[PDB]
Amino acid sequence: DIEFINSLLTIVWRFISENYSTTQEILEFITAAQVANVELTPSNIRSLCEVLVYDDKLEKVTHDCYRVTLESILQMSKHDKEVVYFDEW
Amino acid sequence: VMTISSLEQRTLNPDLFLYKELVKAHLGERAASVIGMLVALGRLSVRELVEKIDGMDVDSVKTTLVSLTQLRCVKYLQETAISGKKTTYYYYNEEGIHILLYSGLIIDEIITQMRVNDEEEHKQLVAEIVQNVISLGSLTVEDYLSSVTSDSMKYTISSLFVQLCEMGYLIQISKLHYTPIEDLWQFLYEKHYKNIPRNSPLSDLKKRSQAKMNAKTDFAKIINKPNELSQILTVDPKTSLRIVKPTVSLTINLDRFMKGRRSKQLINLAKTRVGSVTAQVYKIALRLTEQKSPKIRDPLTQTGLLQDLEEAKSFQDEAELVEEKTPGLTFNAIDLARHLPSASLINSHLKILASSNFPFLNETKPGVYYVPYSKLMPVLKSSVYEYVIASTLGPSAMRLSRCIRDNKLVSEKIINSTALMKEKDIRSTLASLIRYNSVEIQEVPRTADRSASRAVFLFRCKETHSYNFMRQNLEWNMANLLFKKEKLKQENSTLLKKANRDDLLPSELNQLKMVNERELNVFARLSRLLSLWEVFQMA
Repeated sequence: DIEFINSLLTIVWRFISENYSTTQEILEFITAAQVANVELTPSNIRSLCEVLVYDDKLEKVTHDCYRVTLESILQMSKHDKEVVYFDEW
Repeated sequence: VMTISSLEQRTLNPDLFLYKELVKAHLGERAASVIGMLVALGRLSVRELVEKIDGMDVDSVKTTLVSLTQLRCVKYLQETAISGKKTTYYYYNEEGIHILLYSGLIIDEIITQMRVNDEEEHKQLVAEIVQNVISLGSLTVEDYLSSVTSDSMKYTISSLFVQLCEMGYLIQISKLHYTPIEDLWQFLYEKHYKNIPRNSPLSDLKKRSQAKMNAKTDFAKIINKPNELSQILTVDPKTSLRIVKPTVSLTINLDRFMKGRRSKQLINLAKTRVGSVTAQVYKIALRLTEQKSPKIRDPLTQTGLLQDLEEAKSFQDEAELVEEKTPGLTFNAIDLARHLPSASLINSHLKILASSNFPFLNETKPGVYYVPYSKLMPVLKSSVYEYVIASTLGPSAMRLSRCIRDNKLVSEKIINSTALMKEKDIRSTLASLIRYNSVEIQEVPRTADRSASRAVFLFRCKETHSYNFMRQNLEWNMANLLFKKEKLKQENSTLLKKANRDDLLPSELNQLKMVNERELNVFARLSRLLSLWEVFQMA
């Protein structure tokens, strides 16, 4: 219920920096058993994989594993200007 | 209230007003009239200008005509009819105003890529030459050489002239080079259907093969005519060094200017995905191979005719095979750390550029490695686009954009599960995402043909509609930008005229610094989003 969706905002924070990490599903098999909180099942295999899958978490490379590139950089008007949006046209 | 919010101008001028805005700053009055009308009504005739506006007949038209021709702001075509006489129709020409929207940006790359000559007299020299080129719109060599002072070094400015031909950049003036792509195809299309002396009524589909194949080889010789020809430029009579033809004139070109910035976009993606050294290693490759790389020149047959449903690929992959051919065949064999301004072989730094590919950079052939110009563009459009939404809205808008792009067309059931966290905030940013286009809406019913609500929903596609929304970003940003910059002129016009005559008082110097401030910042904003639009114009 409410207990759900709030448990994924914690354990995924800093583990990224310590990750080439071989065998994509082992990455969960690693993450699944850890912190002694003992996460439950392969339901989490496809969870942190395909949820955070986009934009700078970890890069997707073949033979089932994760790479890292540009997240290291992110972890590190007078009269008229911009407004950049809406206005239609 | 008071309308000062600029809602008045907001609705009614998509594309359009862009053109006649620029040329207004260029010239104004009559010049903006003709072009603006040449856009709105499209194809136009000389007599037709007089009818519409009552434009100060035949004094202005003949004056504007030659004025538009020198800078080639009008695409020119002439033909006749079966009845008789003659007709001359004008089109809005290519993007030639966009070049006027470029100017110094082109001259920038001209100065910066003129290196391999180290900080020389060149800076003041060709800057005077190039500014004389674009402004006049056409430059003959001898009349240009005549403008140079006497009793001095004549080949000092010709030290870089034959160096202006270079590889890309300035090419010769040739004939029909300005011409509608649709029309030249139709003009070349003659002598093809015209070709058969009552041969034989067998296999009607062979008329296809005949006309097409003969048109393609006749099309290639025409488009590669301006591309690379060493006849005029490489002329080398005795009692001198290599000297460009004193007769044939020159013109600037799309080739390496549109390429140089395209490489920048690749560098921006590169530099993001690798170190500074790796971006340099990949750069030195591009600098040598940019000559034979079509890239920006890609479609070239697209405008002016049909593609197909069936034969679309037989057209497309016919281009893809010649996009396979020239990059595969011609391009460089493996070199070693060529020159440059890490010892031994740097190919190891290429191998780390190899093993890591997705999205781009270094997919290879046995014995030779090069980056494809076909499959590269999709991941280039992806990145930049996702960074646009990233800059625009918060991190939530990012994550959901791909969530629709992993699989396709699904309901909120597996979306709520697989996306991140909370229903209500998702619904909030769902409406924010679905606000302007780009996800569309899916239409499928529930236990009825067409009835009512509770029908199932899905989210998908709209690649081109999520492209064009960045083409709205083209004009309307630059519009108010340039406009209220021009309004800044006429407002302070009484001051500017006083400043020009002076070239006094405490408060007169104040508004002098004011406008100049606003001016410098508004041009920096122009080139800013200019670089953004340029990448979005393709695919």
